Amino acid sequence: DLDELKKEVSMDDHKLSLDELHNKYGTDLTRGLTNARAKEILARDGPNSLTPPPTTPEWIKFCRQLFGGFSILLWIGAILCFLAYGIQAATEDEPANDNLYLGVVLSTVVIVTGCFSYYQEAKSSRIMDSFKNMVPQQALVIRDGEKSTINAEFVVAGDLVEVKGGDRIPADLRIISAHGCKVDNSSLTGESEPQTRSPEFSSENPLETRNIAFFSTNCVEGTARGVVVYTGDRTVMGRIATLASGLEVGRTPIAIEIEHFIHIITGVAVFLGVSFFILSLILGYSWLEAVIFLIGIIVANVPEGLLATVTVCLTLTAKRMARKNCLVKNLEAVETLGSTSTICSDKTGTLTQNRMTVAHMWFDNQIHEADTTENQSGAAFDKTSATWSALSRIAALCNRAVFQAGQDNVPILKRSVAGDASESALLKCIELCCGSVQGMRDRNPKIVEIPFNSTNKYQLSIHENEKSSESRYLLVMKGAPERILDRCSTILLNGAEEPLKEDMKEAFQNAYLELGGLGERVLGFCHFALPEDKYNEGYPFDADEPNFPTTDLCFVGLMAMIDPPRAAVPDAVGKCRSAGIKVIMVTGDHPITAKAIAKGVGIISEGNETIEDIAARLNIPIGQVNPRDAKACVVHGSDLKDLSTEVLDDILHYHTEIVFARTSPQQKLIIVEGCQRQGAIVAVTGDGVNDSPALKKADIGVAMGISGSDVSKQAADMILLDDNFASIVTGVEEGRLIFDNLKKSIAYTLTSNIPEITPFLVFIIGNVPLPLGTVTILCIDLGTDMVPAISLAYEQAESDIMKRQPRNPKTDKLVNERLISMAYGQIGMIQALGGFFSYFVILAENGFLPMDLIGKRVRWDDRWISDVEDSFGQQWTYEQRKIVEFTCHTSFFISIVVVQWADLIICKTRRNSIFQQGMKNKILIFGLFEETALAAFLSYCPGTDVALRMYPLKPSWWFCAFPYSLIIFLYDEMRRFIIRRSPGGWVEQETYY
Amino acid sequence: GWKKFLWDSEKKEFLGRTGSSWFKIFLFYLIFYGCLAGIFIGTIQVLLLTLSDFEPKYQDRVAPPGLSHAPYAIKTEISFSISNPKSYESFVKSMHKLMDLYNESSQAGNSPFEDCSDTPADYIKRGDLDDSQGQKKACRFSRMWLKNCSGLDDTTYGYAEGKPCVVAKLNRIIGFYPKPLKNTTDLPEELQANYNQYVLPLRCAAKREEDREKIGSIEYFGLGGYAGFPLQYYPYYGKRLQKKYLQPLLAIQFTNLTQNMELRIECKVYGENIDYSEKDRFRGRFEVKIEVKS
Ligand SMILES: *[C@@H]1O[C@H](CO)[C@@H](O[C@@H]2O[C@H](CO)[C@@H](O[C@@H]3O[C@H](CO[C@H]4O[C@H](CO)[C@@H](O)[C@H](O)[C@@H]4O)[C@@H](O)[C@H](O[C@H]4O[C@H](CO)[C@@H](O)[C@H](O)[C@@H]4O[C@@H]4O[C@H](CO)[C@@H](O)[C@H](O)[C@H]4NC(C)=O)[C@@H]3O)[C@H](O)[C@H]2NC(C)=O)[C@H](O)[C@H]1NC(C)=O
Ligand SMILES: *[C@@H]1O[C@H](CO[C@@H]2O[C@@H](C)[C@@H](O)[C@@H](O)[C@@H]2O)[C@@H](O[C@@H]2O[C@H](CO)[C@@H](O[C@@H]3O[C@H](CO[C@H]4O[C@H](CO)[C@@H](O)[C@H](O)[C@@H]4O)[C@@H](O)[C@H](O[C@H]4O[C@H](CO)[C@@H](O)[C@H](O)[C@@H]4O)[C@@H]3O)[C@H](O)[C@H]2NC(C)=O)[C@H](O)[C@H]1NC(C)=O
Ligand SMILES: *[C@@H]1O[C@H](CO[C@@H]2O[C@@H](C)[C@@H](O)[C@@H](O)[C@@H]2O)[C@@H](O[C@@H]2O[C@H](CO)[C@@H](O[C@@H]3O[C@H](CO)[C@@H](O)[C@H](O[C@H]4O[C@H](CO)[C@@H](O)[C@H](O)[C@@H]4O)[C@@H]3O)[C@H](O)[C@H]2NC(C)=O)[C@H](O)[C@H]1NC(C)=O
Ligand SMILES: Nc1ncnc2c1ncn2[C@@H]1O[C@H](COP(=O)(O)OP(=O)(O)OP(=O)(O)O)[C@@H](O)[C@H]1O
Ligand SMILES: *[C@@H]1O[C@H](CO)[C@@H](O[C@@H]2O[C@H](CO)[C@@H](O)[C@H](O)[C@H]2NC(C)=O)[C@H](O)[C@H]1NC(C)=O
Ligand SMILES: CC(C)CCC[C@@H](C)[C@H]1CC[C@H]2[C@@H]3CC=C4C[C@@H](O)CC[C@]4(C)[C@H]3CC[C@]12C
Ligand SMILES: CC(C)CCC[C@@H](C)[C@H]1CC[C@H]2[C@@H]3CC=C4C[C@@H](O)CC[C@]4(C)[C@H]3CC[C@]12C
Ligand SMILES: CC(C)CCC[C@@H](C)[C@H]1CC[C@H]2[C@@H]3CC=C4C[C@@H](O)CC[C@]4(C)[C@H]3CC[C@]12C
Ligand SMILES: [K+]
Ligand SMILES: [K+]
Ligand SMILES: [K+]
Repeated sequence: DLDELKKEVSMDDHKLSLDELHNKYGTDLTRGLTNARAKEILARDGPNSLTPPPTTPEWIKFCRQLFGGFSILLWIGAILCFLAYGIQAATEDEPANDNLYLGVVLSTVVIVTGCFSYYQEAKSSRIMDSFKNMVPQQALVIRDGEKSTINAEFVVAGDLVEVKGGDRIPADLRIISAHGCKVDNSSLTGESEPQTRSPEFSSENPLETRNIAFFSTNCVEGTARGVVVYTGDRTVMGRIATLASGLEVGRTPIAIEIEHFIHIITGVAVFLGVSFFILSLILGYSWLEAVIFLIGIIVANVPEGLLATVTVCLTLTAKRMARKNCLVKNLEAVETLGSTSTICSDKTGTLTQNRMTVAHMWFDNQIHEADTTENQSGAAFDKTSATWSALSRIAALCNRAVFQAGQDNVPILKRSVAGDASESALLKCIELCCGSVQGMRDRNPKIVEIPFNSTNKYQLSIHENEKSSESRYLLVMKGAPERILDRCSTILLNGAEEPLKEDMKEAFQNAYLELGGLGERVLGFCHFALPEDKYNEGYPFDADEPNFPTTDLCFVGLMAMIDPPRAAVPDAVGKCRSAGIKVIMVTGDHPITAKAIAKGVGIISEGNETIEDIAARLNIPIGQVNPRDAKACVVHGSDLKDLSTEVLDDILHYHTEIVFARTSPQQKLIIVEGCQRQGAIVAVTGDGVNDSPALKKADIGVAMGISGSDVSKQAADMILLDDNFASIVTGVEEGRLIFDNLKKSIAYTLTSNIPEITPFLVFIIGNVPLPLGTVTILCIDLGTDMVPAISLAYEQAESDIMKRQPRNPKTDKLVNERLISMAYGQIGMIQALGGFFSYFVILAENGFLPMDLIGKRVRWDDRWISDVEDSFGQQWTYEQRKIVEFTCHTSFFISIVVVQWADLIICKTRRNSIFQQGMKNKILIFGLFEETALAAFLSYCPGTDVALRMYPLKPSWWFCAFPYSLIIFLYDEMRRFIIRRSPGGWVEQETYY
Repeated sequence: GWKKFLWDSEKKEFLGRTGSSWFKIFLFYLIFYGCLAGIFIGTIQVLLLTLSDFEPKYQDRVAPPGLSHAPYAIKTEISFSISNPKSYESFVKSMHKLMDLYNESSQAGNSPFEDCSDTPADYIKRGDLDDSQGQKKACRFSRMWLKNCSGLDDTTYGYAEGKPCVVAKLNRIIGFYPKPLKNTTDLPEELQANYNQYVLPLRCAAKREEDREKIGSIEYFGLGGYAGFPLQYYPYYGKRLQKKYLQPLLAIQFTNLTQNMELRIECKVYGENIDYSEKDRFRGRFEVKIEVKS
């Protein structure tokens, strides 16, 4: 993959002839290649598909998951276990096999964690591969003189390939014959400009000539033929894809957060380890003892169960989102929504309901209102002028929608119509006050039609005229009122015709602004009678060249339609403004209407004003006012087509309420790329392929689900199933909610680390019998604490989350020093003291007073001293004192659970009190009950002294940790109180997580 | 980063805070930890109060007494050369440490020692476990009772010519009365002869059936010449109520020991309140691996 040969500017053989290219590829211009030759080349050059580059093999990524942070520590633990076993096997006879078992188990834990994480990512990958749901396609190749549609991967260099408006160019071709063919080079030129492909050559630059079709583009209109010059990774899109794909995606915020704490945890782990190992040999400890130490310290510091807890937590919230109509493709997108501060949404189908009914109509310099009520209980619109008849003919003819078969029973408004909502609303209005449209349509046969174009912005067609005395041709066209206004010279007034003097042009501008201010969408309709002398009844007007006069048409009148808004839309806009999310109305609707919809939805807050509004309120020119006195602004699409980068940066940097109208969804991407540049997370809402480059580069791409296409949804990160806008807010809220719970659970899990670390430290400084073994630790972090930490996710909100500003990534984190000061500094200390208390109590009741325990370790561990004098003078054998030490481990573990009760209760809420929030979380209650039942089972079950080394406890011991637990509860309760009374004080900037 | 987060000169910050932040945090932690320490100390003082000084509340983990010996074996093995003197020094040193506590000079006067029956006798109760009567009195145990293993004649105790000794001892338990097996038709073979009720018998043998032949003459020395412990040295009233108390001892000479070969000798005591354990190899019995390689 030579990058320099790929960095060079593309070269080609375009400047050639049709004869010079077939020889180069061995083909026929009228017969193409032969099947045998085609297969010979298919085997010579390879398939026409992106050759698999550095891909991750199944075993490679599985082996990768086996080596990562916690697994390396557990690996060194297994290694240490086998080292201690080897030492025992070579130094002593009858070596117990406890260490070999512990090592095999650690290795199993490492292998299984892997398996689980891999299974989850595989599940997501499968649901990710299941998105292409309609039907694939192929290319049209001509071999041996016959047309065949074969798998695109089977296309080779030299055969003949035919394309048709709507199909994708399967490879790089050399056009040989075209028929009004146009391509959309949006992938190389960055513009939605319909470039025409002609067989002739026109520019020295291959990207500018027309005799070459390029992979990754589509033929918008027309048909063409061509020879295949490039296929596979060699096509244009091939050099774009193979070298730009190598580019890494990145590391989502939650990943960076998980790394930051693995770094801190490892810091304290190595600090305690290397130091106590040097200390062990500075005090005369042998090698088989120091190895056991090292192991115990590594296990004590590492939270063997955290990461899996996080992975579960996140899976639970993903199921909740799949239940609230918002589906998330990538697990981490769950949090990206909360950290969002800029949204680029659309108006049709999100803020509005998309159901739609015609509302107002313009004709004979007079605004007319139509009945827009379900049961049709209102006022008619004076159906007595000829203008209205002509309007009915224009709308009823220049429309492709038709009622769905079998609706002869339902009413005219509630029936199903197959088509767009505009053509449907027009069809319903015509069928309402003009009778059966099916006969109105068969009464005028459509000869030639040119459908709506995103570029032409108009729909035209020439039908026959039902006139029995006028055997001429009728032409009708509808479209944007400005474009249609620019294409006329006469006005049908009360039936007769008149010129288009500026008087009616201004009346049309005021009428357009009137219907726009009403929040309605307006369309213009015009028609013209083609002279039968220049276009006889036999002449066929093929849709190829200018066969119809685009200008000099007869404008009849405007037609609006009331798509209404949604229930939560005003509330959603208010919620966004309250949080601080900059909303930007990007809509293909009209600014004249956009200003009305803006005032109606909230984008333009009641009080803000635009420069034109100020110039109108002060009846002065617009060039005099200062742009700083205008809070909002309406940016037109054409002025967007002619705008530089820095200008856009300043536009987004100086305005709080921007609205983009007459915008082609291409420009959208430009606005998105301008929003990310300033330093804010960006989300986007799309429906088609023009949004693909915008959803991919946005921090989070929200694609519609019902109306969206496979491409748009498969390329986005979050999919909506109801196409509503409130779902975006719900997604952000859930992203915050699952964050505060992670903080609580982390503090929980961490707090119990101190009571596990302190026994070992006192074991080395004070020389007392080991208080907490390693198996007991693993039984604490992997057992009793898992369920409570999992339950901490089901906690509801405390205050209003949808009201605070987004968290800063460079300053606010997930694990700061405040939490360390709480878990490692205060709560954990009390828990450790309680454990030591129960310890000393157990030893004092059996005969070993606290004064005689300091210094006994050397003999307490001596396996050959069968006479250890206690505080009373009794002689204790080795196994008897070991049994007592194990019972002390059991009681220490139970003390840990007792203090964990109050820790889980003080961790339930971070600020609020328990008597306010409430114990409505059933999972937490179940966690406490199970946490206690497990400890009792592990101690009282017979045969637990052979497996886990845990002896039964006497009913009076179980009450040695209770005072510490209640004290922890009271301390945290008073803590969460000064914060509420003193906002911004010491307790807040010191202990408020 | 590296340098700034360590010391900046504009905000006069060290590690991140100023002198007043570091001071507020240090003062808070000092008060917090001080309260923690005071509470732990109070909860430990109440613990010093809740127990009795003359008796352990729980005595179930030490019900079946153990059986220890005088030599200190690393792996319950006694291996030494009859030529190299620096081979059995670790044994004699221990043996001596144990017997050095039965010196007659230590046992002198009426207080607190009392002369007891030179022949095994019955129990002796010096009252209850109280402080009413002063320090109780314990019976005297003379060194000389052990005849050939006393370190008074042959300091080495035997190890010098291939005839080592092994001083066995019963683990001291408060209020424990040793009870021997009765004369009924059911009794081990060995125990039949010399059934002094007042003596707790101790008898050693070979772990395996083969080793029998390779083990010679087990000669036991004790109070009255019997191979046991006299019941008169019980019970034990505890350190607080009976300081300067001596527990009986039993010497065992393994005469006629085969040379250059590992011999497994298991010693065992017999009695009612005596029970062995398959897990603890020192509960009532004990094992020794003697090998006099010369
Ligand atoms: C257990 O521990 C004891 C030590 O406490 C240990 O050995 C006993 O040690 C003492 C003193 O060392 C022995 O007592 C006497 O030993 C005399 C030996 O000294 C003579 O020889 C040396 C040099 O060879 C001279 O310097 C010295 O001047 C002496 O001449 C011995 O002479 C004593 O008298 C015995 O012998 C005379 C005849 O010579 C006899 O008339 C006495 O009646 C007496 O008994 C007889 O001994 C012989 C010896 O084999 C015996 O065959 C005969 O049957 C005896 N006659 C009887 C019984 O009527 C006096 O013995 C003492 O004997 C040592 N052993 C014993 C068993 O008493 C033991 O070895 C340790 N035992 C074990 C199993 O570990
Ligand atoms: C309990 O009794 C122990 C033995 O008591 C002896 O016998 C009893 C029956 C009485 O007669 C009593 O009066 C006896 O003392 C007693 O231990 C003994 O303590 C003394 C004093 O330290 C030791 O004497 C010293 O001996 C060494 C060499 O010892 C060799 O033999 C022993 C084994 O016996 C080995 O362990 C050694 O390594 C040696 O191989 C002499 O070098 C040393 O010299 C000192 O004295 C001379 C004058 O004699 C001076 O010129 C020097 O400068 C030195 O100051 C002593 O002679 C005796 O060895 C030791 N016996 C044993 C068996 O260890 C013990 O202390 C008593 N304990 C209590 C609590 O009462
Ligand atoms: C503990 O127990 C033993 C054995 O007791 C015996 O067995 C028990 C299981 C139970 O059934 C007892 O009732 C039963 O006696 C005691 O030792 C035994 O003592 C007797 C009496 O001396 C011995 O019997 C003797 O056997 C000799 C040959 O083996 C024989 O020659 C003896 O003759 C004597 O008695 C006859 C009358 O029968 C008389 O004419 C003679 O002149 C002479 O006195 C006598 O029959 C047993 O052998 C002894 N058993 C053993 C194993 O040695 C033992 O004394 C007792 N200890 C205590 C402290 O009570
Ligand atoms: N099917 C249609 N046939 C004819 N005219 C249409 C049709 N759909 C939309 N129009 C008109 O052309 C304009 C361009 O539509 P476009 O899809 O770009 O945006 P939009 O429907 O207004 O929605 P959005 O808010 O998502 O941009 C519409 O505002 C409407 O005036
Ligand atoms: C001590 O053991 C020895 C054997 O090591 C016994 O003496 C042997 O007796 C046999 C006859 O049974 C003779 O053939 C050997 O020559 C003897 N060997 C020696 C070294 O004497 C001896 O009887 C045993 N003595 C005791 C008291 O057990
Ligand atoms: C075994 C005993 C004697 C060790 C006692 C160690 C104590 C004093 C240590 C353990 C953890 C430490 C605290 C942990 C976290 C922080 C937050 C940081 O931003 C400033 C330091 C500060 C405030 C530390 C101060 C000293 C501290 C409380
Ligand atoms: C409100 C606060 C200060 C009250 C704290 C009370 C403390 C001092 C109480 C609560 C529980 C008590 C201990 C609980 C259990 C045992 C075991 C029993 O076999 C003897 C008493 C003993 C050893 C108690 C001693 C005193 C103790 C620690
Ligand atoms: C509410 C909290 C902070 C109060 C804690 C009070 C602490 C500091 C008090 C409670 C009990 C007190 C101890 C209890 C017993 C003794 C033994 C006595 O012979 C001297 C005083 C001494 C050594 C006390 C020292 C101070 C002490 C530990
Ligand atoms: K841990
Ligand atoms: K994206
Ligand atoms: K933990």
